[PDB]
Amino acid sequence: QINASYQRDMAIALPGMVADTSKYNIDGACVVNEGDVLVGAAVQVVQAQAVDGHKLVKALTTGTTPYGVAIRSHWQTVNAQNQMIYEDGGAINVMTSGRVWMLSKSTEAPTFGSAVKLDVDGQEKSDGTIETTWTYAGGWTKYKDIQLVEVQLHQL
Amino acid sequence: QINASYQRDMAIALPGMVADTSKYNIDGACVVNEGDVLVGAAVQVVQAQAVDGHKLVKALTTGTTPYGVAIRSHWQTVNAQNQMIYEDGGAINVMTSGRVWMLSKSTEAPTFGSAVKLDVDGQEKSDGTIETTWTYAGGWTKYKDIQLVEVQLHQL
Amino acid sequence: QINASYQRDMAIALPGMVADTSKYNIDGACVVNEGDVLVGAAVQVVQAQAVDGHKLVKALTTGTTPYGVAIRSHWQTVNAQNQMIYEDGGAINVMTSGRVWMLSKSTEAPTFGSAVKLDVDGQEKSDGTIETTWTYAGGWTKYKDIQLVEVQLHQL
Repeated sequence: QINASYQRDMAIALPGMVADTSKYNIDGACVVNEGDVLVGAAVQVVQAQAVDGHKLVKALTTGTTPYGVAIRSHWQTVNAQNQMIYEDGGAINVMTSGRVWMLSKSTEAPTFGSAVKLDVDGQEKSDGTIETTWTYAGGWTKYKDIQLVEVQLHQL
Repeated sequence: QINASYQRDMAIALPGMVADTSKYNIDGACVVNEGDVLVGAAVQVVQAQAVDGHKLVKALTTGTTPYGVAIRSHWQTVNAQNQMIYEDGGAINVMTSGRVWMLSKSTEAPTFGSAVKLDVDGQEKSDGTIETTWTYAGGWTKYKDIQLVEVQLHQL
Repeated sequence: QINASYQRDMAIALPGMVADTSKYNIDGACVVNEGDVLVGAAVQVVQAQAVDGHKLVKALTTGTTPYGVAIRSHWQTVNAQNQMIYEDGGAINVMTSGRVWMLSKSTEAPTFGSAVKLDVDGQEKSDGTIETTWTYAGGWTKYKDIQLVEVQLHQL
């Protein structure tokens, strides 16, 4: 007989994953209102409390300005529709600057250094209606028919 | 008789106090020249030495872009005018990036993410004649008839 | 006879040397492509790999946008034409933010806070063609005949 060995590769990333350990910033004094936010999508700020100091954020909508991207944690999320989400009325981890893996709806690889446009629901699309100050970072992969892209986030 | 219990709340912040421990930067190689600086007020850079490296700073005036905000210290400052000031001819801490409490002369709470306008004397004002690239953070409180506001400082 | 004693002063900086310990950031997952890079000169990114993650960099030319500045490293560099360089097909340290000493071609001191103009070969020079978003940090010295200048670099 002939003995055999096989080789397999792991995936590269998952939605909401922190790409690199390069000069990042996460805001933890945030609270969620009006529904749920998927891990890996932009969020908007509706109010910053004057004295309490907590920032009220929710899912990105039309005619607004994004503030940050939710990140992945094994303790703060809940499991719904076979995916990790931040439920209403709970603390959220929002990255304001760094490098992150974001969900994508496009079909063509982006160009390094170009501006990123979002859709009305917070997922990256090549031709969007929301203009941001974030940038592409060149990462482009796919995990079990889920499109992921790499985004560099600057502080607003 | 009926027993009684009393409760009091501490004040939130003091002028020149650092707000959050999130990605700040302090320049300590500066020196005050020809004047005094109140903690929690903007400063201007007059001349940057080519070889020595020390930077001459003073109080902000009309027709000049600010550099940073002086912060508190129990060892570097001196006590004068019922306040905590930086005397002339001494090393001074200037915070260049981060979140800082600043003295203000306004009466209406600012909107999160808007531009910051300074006055001639170096204090925040709703209607200022000096343009600035800093932003608001939402903090808005008062400590015994002193108005304070939370400012996000970006590196020059 | 009577005795004597002397005094000498060391130079301030060297090309491609980190100016100080401010908030900086380096990139070490870059590879030099088709040529060599001088230590202390700007570089440009030609391509970023989609799945592998490396970044191909080269010397700056006309009609391109700068990305960073190479820095000194006694281990990863090679000696050529009596200088320190990064040879082709190897790793390279690229400083993407912070204060750095870099080579210059100008003849007079620069103005603090002014924008940086670069030449087609990647060295700082007044009235140059390429426009960047970096600033001058107030440093002007010569080392045994080479002209150096201190630059503040922000992330793209």
